[PDB]
Amino acid sequence: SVSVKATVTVKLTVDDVSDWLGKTLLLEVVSSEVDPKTGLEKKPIGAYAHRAAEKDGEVTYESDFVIPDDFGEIGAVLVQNEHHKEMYLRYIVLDGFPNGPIEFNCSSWVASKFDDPQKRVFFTNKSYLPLETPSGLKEIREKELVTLRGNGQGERKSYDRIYDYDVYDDLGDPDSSPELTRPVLGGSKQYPYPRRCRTGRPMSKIDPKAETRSSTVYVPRDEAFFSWFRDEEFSRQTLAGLNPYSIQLVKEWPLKSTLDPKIYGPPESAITTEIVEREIKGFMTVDEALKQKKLFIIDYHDILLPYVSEVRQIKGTTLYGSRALFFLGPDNTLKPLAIELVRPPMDGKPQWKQVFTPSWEATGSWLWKLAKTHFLAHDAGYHQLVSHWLRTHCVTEPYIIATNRQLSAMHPIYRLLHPHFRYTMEINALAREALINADGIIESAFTPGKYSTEISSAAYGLQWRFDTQGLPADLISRGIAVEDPSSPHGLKLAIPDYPFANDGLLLWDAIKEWVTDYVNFFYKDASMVKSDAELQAWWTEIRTRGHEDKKDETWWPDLKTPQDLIGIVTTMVWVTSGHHAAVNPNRPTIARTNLPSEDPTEEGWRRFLHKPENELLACLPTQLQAAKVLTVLDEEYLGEHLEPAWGADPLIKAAFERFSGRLKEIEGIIDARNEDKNLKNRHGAGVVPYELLKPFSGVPYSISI
Amino acid sequence: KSVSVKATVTVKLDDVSDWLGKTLLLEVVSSEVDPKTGLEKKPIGAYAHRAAEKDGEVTYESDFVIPDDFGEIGAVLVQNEHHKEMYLRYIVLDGFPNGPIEFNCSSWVASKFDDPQKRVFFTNKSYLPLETPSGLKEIREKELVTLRGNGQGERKSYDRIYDYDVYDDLGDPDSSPELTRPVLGGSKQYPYPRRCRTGRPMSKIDPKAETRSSTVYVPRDEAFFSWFRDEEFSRQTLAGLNPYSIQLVKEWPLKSTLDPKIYGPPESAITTEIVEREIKGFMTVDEALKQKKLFIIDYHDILLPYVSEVRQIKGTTLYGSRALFFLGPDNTLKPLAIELVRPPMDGKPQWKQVFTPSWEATGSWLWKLAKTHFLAHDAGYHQLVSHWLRTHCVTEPYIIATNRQLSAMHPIYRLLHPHFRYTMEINALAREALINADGIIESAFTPGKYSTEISSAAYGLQWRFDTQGLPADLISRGIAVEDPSSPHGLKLAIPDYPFANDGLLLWDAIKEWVTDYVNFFYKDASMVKSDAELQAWWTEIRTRGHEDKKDETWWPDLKTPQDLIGIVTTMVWVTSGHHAAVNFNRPTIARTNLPSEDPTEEGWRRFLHKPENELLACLPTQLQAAKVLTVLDVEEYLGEHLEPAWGADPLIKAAFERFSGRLKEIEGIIDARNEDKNLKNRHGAGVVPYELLKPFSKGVPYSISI
Ligand SMILES: [Fe+3]
Ligand SMILES: [Fe+3]
Repeated sequence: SVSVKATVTVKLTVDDVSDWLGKTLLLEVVSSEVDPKTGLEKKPIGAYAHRAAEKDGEVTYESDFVIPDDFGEIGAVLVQNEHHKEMYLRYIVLDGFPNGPIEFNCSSWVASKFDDPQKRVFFTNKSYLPLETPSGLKEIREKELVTLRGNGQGERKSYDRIYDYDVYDDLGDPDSSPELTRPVLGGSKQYPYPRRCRTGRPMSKIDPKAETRSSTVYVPRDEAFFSWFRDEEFSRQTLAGLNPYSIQLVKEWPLKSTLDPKIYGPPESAITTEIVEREIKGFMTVDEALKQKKLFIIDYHDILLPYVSEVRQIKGTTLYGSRALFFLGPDNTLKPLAIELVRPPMDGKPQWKQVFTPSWEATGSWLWKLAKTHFLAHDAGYHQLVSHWLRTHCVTEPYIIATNRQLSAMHPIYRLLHPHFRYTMEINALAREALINADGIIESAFTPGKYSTEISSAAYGLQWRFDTQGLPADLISRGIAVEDPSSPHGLKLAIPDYPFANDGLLLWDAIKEWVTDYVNFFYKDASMVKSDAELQAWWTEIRTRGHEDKKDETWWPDLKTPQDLIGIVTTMVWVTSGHHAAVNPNRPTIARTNLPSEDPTEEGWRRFLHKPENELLACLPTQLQAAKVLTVLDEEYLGEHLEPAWGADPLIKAAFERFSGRLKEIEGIIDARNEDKNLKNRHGAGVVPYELLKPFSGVPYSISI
Repeated sequence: KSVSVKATVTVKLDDVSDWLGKTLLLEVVSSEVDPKTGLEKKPIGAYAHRAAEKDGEVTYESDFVIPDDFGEIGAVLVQNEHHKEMYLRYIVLDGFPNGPIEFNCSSWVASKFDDPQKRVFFTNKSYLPLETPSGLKEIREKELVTLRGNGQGERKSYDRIYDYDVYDDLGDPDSSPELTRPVLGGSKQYPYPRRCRTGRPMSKIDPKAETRSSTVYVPRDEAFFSWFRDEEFSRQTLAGLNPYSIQLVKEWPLKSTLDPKIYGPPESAITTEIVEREIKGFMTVDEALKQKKLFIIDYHDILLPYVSEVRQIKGTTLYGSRALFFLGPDNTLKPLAIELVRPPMDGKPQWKQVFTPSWEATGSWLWKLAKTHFLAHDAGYHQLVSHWLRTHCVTEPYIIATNRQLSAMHPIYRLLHPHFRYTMEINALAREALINADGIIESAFTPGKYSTEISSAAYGLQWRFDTQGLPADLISRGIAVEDPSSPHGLKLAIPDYPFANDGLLLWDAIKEWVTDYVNFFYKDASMVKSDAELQAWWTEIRTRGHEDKKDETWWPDLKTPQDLIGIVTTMVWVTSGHHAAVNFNRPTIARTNLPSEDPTEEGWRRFLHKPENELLACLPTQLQAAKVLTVLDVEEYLGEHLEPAWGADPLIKAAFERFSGRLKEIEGIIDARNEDKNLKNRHGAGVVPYELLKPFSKGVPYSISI
């Protein structure tokens, strides 16, 4: 009774002799309603689609069939690829109804039926919680989730769309040499770690706990593709550089190591009140500075000192546990006070510990430059492995796996999360292949060498917790902020001109208001959150499987109210857009020689005095290592593009326009801040404007690099 | 009977035919007059003949006969028979029962067609005028008369005539009225030391200007970015090429002496508050003053009167400037502040700002730009005052008076002579191409065409003979106080001060050599006062060579041996020690104003966006640096060579050996100091060892030789 033309749009990219001629695709429409007489699903109705037109890398397939006028609203379309090669389906359009066309967004590779004979399903752009699902779609919605989970076994093939978890047992290459054997990260008290996508390749015969290496790493198919010589620029970079996440408030004094003195030597810092007051007493005493929150620190001592011994056995690198202390001065800019470098007892020698400060005599000033060199190598490694790799790439992949395993593609929270997870799993597979692997790029150019990835595991174990990954909680956790209802964004900042925090809190508020509007459209109260079985499964799986090694921690948010959900989703989206943008180049990634003042010989010391430039070049990365890191630095912006389903709900579309507008407003706010003579951490002679968090030239919406 | 004398003249390498065919007339002159008449004895000699040649040397030989009653030979006469001059090294007389007699010559002897007058050379024995052997008294006087000339005529290249004139030869008003320069010397407005008279025509355009020439006469025998680092900026005030400017801060707050009716408020903008922000973790400002921990390089009052006119020159600017330093507990200097001042001009108020090391980008860049201006000022002052004025320029009048008034036979002439070598010729070259209108200095230094005038201002306002000796200079600047129990009898407020520490070693060694030498010839005050040559010498220095200061009461008296030792030790220090320390890099000009001086919105924005571009626009151009560094690219040393008269006298020779040994000692002391980890102003990471005053090679020459 109803004639329907189905049009499929396919994108071109570069056994086929026996392709079924003129029957490339089988298309079947699915009714939204069960047969009201029996309660069972109606049979899908369909026909084959043949090639119809090619224009500029785009191919049309057409199918013509008849549907009874009581079939019901079409809520989904089933597709089978009859030919031997996969095809990329853009979208499907159903013409011929009196209600106008229906678009189905596909954006998917459809495997050859000879690789996978299961039919693919595409739902309309209308989104539903599970209990609100039209009765004709309930079982196919569930069956599709089952398909994406797979069954936990098998070597994953390129055409698979199977999402599941496995530990990091694929970074070493014991089959090439035992020297390339690396510990498994994940599944143990000593090496806790987020899980990654399961690949299922055979385990190695030389190292049984290792998964064999491969030149191709599976992801589910649709996931595939010297300024610091200036003390004031060294300091400003802690607030507006690429690693704005390390600086924290000094509360205790004197500074004291938490490590075991019986293994690590005296725990008390060598930074004294006398050293600091010689520098700042023209403004205030140390006691006043502590009370008035003017002392700030980047403290890598306790995390790095337990690795010093192992790392020092590696030719061409060294290590110290380090601290960098800063005074917040009268222009609200940071002044470097001191750098402390510590070697623990090793090789019959006691703990070695020295403090370096800015200096107006030549030797002290050269030791200061070398001290900054070591500290900057530590901060470069911490930035790359923790601020960047761990806290964006690594911890996010389990969220992506869980999203595809437990949230239907027609679930509203799936469609909110979806664009913020694009390209990450593939980038992460590339990182396991060539960045964080044994003798990969990090190990060969960074201070910790083969111990680098283990250090990210220690940072995960000791420090990572979901509830401080949102920007307010992170600032609060570091002593930079306290809650204050009057103050802008509800936060009083001890560092008021903190370009990363200032611009980030604008982005954070806009994202949160968008997530709030979006959640409130679909979840009207707590009972709708509590009764969402896909949502509950998703959050339970993230904690108990994706982050299994921390599943018993008490800091995991509950998921019982719309506000709980808003908090979880805002955190995830912030991480994939703003956090990642803020951590994406003069700094050394490795310091290859010890300080000249570390157990000097008479003639080693004299060589340093005679040619300290040579000592600096011996410490700095080789021009090859630097050329390695730099050359290794290899879509649309946040707020530019509507997802098909957002644009289909008029209220969701309106919320997105308000989001886009706030982002544009923030662009103008940031541009004005970069012109403000009072914001000396972003405006000043030679000071590059702070634009890392500026929308629209730009903030990406996902971790794509 | 009689004695057979073999006279041998050694000559260093005119047309060939005259060269080989003509020779010399050599005569010997008795030391004593005829004892029966008081009359001079006629000299005796004969014409020479070529005897030997080797290694660039020709030897002429004269053989003649002398009466046995002739007496001791006190001189030889030489008459060149070539029609070209000839350089005589030394003369030896053989055949006397007592042995050879050597006469040192070291003198060009003119062609007889230029000057037919015979040349006289005295033996190596030295005499005060009253001790001159009777046969030599007249010739000793006649020689001085010859060397003075008559004050007239254009001097020619074969002349041996020493006399004075003003610096009226630096401009070129025969090219442009813009190349006119004021006469330096002889007026209240432009006091200056005199220079050697050349006697060329005066300009018809500018009648007070001597006409320019490509050849300048001298008497014939006179002719031949580290500071980006604050720690090196401040260390160079003590161990760099201009260690002469730093002074103790005496008054607080700082205040100009210039008339406020013309130059604006005199109070410095450097305040207690600014300094206390930097040093309170060490001590209060009040205690830093009381404990002599605050030091300054203060060019404000000498430079401020030139600022208005220098700023009218395209491509440069000027401020009056001060740089303030704090001596910390490791006895290293921390720079505190730079003050830059513009006087009221163009109906605008005095502009005055202070710059300090800073904890934020804009203040840090402004500090670097202010360092750039002050360093250009320090460079100009070093070049024009510490170097040109205080060594070259004030010394030339001593050289003129020495030749006009001290006999070549006089012991003090023979003490001074090596320390005066090459200076007159170099100074001539400077008048020709360095301090002349549109010369190297005017073209590459901040003051432009006002550069030489500023050296005249420094001479008129600051130069005094009695503070040119090193102890007096350090006491004058507040660096030292007299203290019997301290080394050299001076307690230094900057104890690690490489120039001063090393310089005081040199000073004492020179002073005891001069003391030994003077005491050999002047046994009491009566011998100093009755020395008519020495008195005329000192009178000519004060009333002619330094005529514009003739009335100052700080001129040393010259009545006692100790007066003479003071005077000569000062002169020798200046020609050797002082010159070595400032001669053997920084910008010489800063071409644009500080960005913070009357900024416009767009000018300020440009500076913020590209400060490195602003630095380059301020710094010297590549040509200006080339001219300087190419010119700045251009003999034996102190304690190395005995003068002939010094070797001739056993006690003086012994005194020189002690002098030489002390200098060798001082070398080892200085090498030890450059390895002392406690002496952070000369030893440290990347610190070049301080060797400018190290005897026996950067080398202490005995004279201002370059
Ligand atoms: Fe990344
Ligand atoms: Fe010189």
